[PDB]
Amino acid sequence: MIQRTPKIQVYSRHPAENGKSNFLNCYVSGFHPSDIEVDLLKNGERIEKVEHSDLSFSKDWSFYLLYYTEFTPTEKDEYACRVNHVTLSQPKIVKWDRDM
Amino acid sequence: NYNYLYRLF
Amino acid sequence: GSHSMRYFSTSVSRPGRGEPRFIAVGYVDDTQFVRFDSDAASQRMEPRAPWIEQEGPEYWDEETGKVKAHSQTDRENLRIALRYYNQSEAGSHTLQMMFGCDVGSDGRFLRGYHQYAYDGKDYIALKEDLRSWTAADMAAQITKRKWEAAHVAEQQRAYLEGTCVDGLRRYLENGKETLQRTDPPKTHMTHHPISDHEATLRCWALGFYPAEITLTWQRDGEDQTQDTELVETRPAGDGTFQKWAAVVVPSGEEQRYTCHVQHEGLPKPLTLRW
Repeated sequence: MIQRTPKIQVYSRHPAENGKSNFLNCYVSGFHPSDIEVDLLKNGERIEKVEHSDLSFSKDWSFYLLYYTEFTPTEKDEYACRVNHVTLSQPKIVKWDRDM
Repeated sequence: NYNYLYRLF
Repeated sequence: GSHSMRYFSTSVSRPGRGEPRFIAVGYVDDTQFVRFDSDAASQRMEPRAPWIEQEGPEYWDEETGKVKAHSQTDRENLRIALRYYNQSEAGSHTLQMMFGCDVGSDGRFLRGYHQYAYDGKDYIALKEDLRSWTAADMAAQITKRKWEAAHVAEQQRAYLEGTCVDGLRRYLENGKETLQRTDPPKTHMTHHPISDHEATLRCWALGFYPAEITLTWQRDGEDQTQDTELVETRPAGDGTFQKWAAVVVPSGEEQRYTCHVQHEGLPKPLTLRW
């Protein structure tokens, strides 16, 4: 059985400016199977109203999904994406870096 | 436009 | 100039937790326009692009009917694949299908697709001649022989060369403002010392459509293939795409590095230098 670990990218839709509305994205791609749990975290705590795209896949059959929420960055708020997948012995937590 | 898919393996 | 239409379907069996979940999505080029989720309440094909909402009620009834029939077909195909591979009814398994067509700038048929994957690996695919199949293992060769005898490929050609091409041509016209425009990348670079010996240079491409793009780093004109960090092109969420490419350079030698950006929306390839 084919199992591929997700590639994870956490980023904003626009370059971040404190006080200016924006979108926080977590893009997971290249994984298999499709069963996956993705949460966006603000200061370690799960953000409650996160949307995600419809499950789709690439030419090699691996899945991708976009999770996203509207947000306004501030100087002292820390954001991250927590990905839970069978290929990961513990959930992978990727911190938001305003320049990736 | 989707296709009509009825064929089985 | 050329365009594509694709439908992607996923069926996932859930032993002990009901019938398999089926999800299907439709794309024109890099733009999603419909979805169906067998677990959702509506049980309808649903619009996911503004320009498909013009289609009338008979469209949504008929497309709903088709995608529901597919969900039942691949439900059965999961049980057959289970038997071909001699697998237990305890485990969860995945069947994916992709189908659709490519058209030229002409608008005329270029290629058609009709292919399956089982548990993430090729199962059977329709070859480019639209007359024969490529089967991945001995299990799929069972289906191949049965589908050759029944002329399954021939009976797909009306859809692939007719309905698919015609539907794609209609979407490209109805969604012209969206689907036929080209947004060039907005580019910039960033510069971060990582020591007093080296620094990162990151070349950014933002806001572009369609998703195809090439970002490459050169040093004194020589491609830096194996020293570049390149992320997968990613959706911004607003229908455009993002990408970046980074290289770690000796401090004080930034000026020998150039980032080259190619995209269909650029009359001219760009060269960026820090």
